[PDB]
Amino acid sequence: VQIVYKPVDLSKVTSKCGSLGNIHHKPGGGQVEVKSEKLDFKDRVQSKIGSLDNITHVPGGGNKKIETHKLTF
Amino acid sequence: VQIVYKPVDLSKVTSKCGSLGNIHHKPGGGQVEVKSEKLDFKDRVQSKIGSLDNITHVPGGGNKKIETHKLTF
Amino acid sequence: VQIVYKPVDLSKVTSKCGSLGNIHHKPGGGQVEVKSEKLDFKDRVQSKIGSLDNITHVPGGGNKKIETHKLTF
Amino acid sequence: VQIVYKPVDLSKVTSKCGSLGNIHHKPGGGQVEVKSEKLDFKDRVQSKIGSLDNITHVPGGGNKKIETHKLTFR
Amino acid sequence: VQIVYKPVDLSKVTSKCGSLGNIHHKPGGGQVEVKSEKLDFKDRVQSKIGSLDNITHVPGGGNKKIETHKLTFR
Amino acid sequence: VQIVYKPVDLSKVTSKCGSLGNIHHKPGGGQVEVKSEKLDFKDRVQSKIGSLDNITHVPGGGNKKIETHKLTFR
Amino acid sequence: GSVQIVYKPVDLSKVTSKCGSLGNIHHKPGGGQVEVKSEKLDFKDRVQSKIGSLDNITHVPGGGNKKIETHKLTFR
Amino acid sequence: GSVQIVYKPVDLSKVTSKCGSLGNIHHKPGGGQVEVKSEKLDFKDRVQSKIGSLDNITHVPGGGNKKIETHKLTFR
Amino acid sequence: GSVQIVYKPVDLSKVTSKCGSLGNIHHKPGGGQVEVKSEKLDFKDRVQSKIGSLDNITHVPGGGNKKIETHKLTFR
Repeated sequence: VQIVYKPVDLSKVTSKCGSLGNIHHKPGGGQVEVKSEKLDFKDRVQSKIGSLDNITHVPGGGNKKIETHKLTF
Repeated sequence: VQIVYKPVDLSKVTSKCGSLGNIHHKPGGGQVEVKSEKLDFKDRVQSKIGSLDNITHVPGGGNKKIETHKLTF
Repeated sequence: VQIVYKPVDLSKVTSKCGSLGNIHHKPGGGQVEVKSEKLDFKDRVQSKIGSLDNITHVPGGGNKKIETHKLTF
Repeated sequence: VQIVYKPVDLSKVTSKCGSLGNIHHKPGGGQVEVKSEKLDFKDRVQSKIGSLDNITHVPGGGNKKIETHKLTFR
Repeated sequence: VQIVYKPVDLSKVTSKCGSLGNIHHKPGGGQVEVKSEKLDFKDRVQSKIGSLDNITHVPGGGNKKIETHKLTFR
Repeated sequence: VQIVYKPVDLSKVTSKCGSLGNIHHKPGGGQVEVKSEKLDFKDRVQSKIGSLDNITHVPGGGNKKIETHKLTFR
Repeated sequence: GSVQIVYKPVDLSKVTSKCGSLGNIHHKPGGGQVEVKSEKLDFKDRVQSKIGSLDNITHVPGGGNKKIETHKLTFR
Repeated sequence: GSVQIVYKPVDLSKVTSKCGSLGNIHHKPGGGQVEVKSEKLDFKDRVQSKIGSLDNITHVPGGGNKKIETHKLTFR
Repeated sequence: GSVQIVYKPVDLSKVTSKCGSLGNIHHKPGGGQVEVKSEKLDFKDRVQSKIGSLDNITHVPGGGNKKIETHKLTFR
């Protein structure tokens, strides 16, 4: 009687996520012109004038690997 | 009696989520103009004037693989 | 009677997430102009004028690896 | 037996190439006004405003004279 | 037997290449005004404003004379 | 037997290349004004304003004279 | 041939006013209000301009008579 | 040939005013208000400009009479 | 040939004002207000300008009479 138990694992488990490997080449500009006599912002206002913005959230992207190996004679 | 438990795993489990490998070449430009006497924003207002915005959310993109190798003789 | 138990594991578990390997080549510029006589921002106001922004949040991206190995005669 | 080998060359072989003998009198005596505002150029720009330009390239104009005066007696 | 080998070359072989003998009299006597504002350029800019420019290239203009006078007797 | 070998070469092989004998009289006597404001350049700029420029390149203009006068007797 | 010009205008004219009185004159306009907007002005050659002006004038000459004479002779 | 010009205008003219009185004159305009807005002004050749001017004038000459004479001879 | 010009304008003209009295003149304009607004100016050749001027003038000459004479002779 003999038992040979040799599972081989060469796997990869991966998460590539968010903003990866992108090229942003000479973005933006021209002219942006806001003109008034009053600007009035007064509850939960968000304003973007001529800005460039890059924003990334990754709440996810997590990995799990679980293995249970058992040998009972 | 000979038992040769030899499973082999070369698999790959991958996740690719969000903005990956993109090219943004000379984005934007021209002339943007907002001319007034009064600008009035007063409740949960979101305003974008001539701005460039890149925004990525990845709440998902998660990866999980589970395995069991029990041998009972 | 003999038992050979030699599981081989060369696997890898990875999380590449957030802002990785991106190229931002000469962003911004042009002319941004914001002219008034009165500017009035007064409750939870967020204002971006001609600014460049890169912002990354990674609440996720975590890994878990578990192996429970058991041999019983 | 008498031989008088006496050729004569009085020729002129001449080359005249490019901008030769021109008279330019008061060129560009005018008035030039450019009044541009609020422009975006997204690619290569070449501009000439009120400029005077004279270019001469002469890759040619080459000159060659070849001659042989061989005399063989007997 | 008498031989008189008496050839003559009085030639002129000449090259006149490029900008030769020109008169430029008061060029660019004018008025040039450029009044640009609020511009964006994203790639290469070449500009000449009111400039006067004279360029001569002569990669050519080369000159050759070759000649052979061999006399073989008997 | 009498042999007279008296060739005569008074020729001239000449090269006149580039900017020669030109007259420039009061060039650029004008008025140039540039009143730029608020410019953005994101790449290479070359600019000439009211400048006078004279350039002469002569990679050529070369001259060669080759000759042989061999007399062979018997 | 011979050219002869005699230019000999003669003038004995009189411009005349008699007045017994000027008075009790009341220039009392209400308050004028003027508002003007234009972004850019660009004036090339011989432009003469009034923009947004407000004028009150009270002109009360005792005479105010005008005599205007123009005499031109042009020869070539 | 011979060119002869006699330019001999003659003038005995009189501009005359009698007035018995000027007075009791009341220039009382209400308060004027002017507003003008622009960005860029550019003036080149022979430009004459008035922008946003406010004028109150009270002109009361005892005479105020005008005689204007222009005499021109041009020859070529 | 001979060119002869006799330029001989003659003038005996008289400008005359009699006024019995000047008086009791009241220039009482209300408060003027002016606001001109701009960002850039350019001026080059023969430009003349007034911007945002406020003027009150009271002119009360006993005469105020004007006699104006222009004489031009031009030869080529």
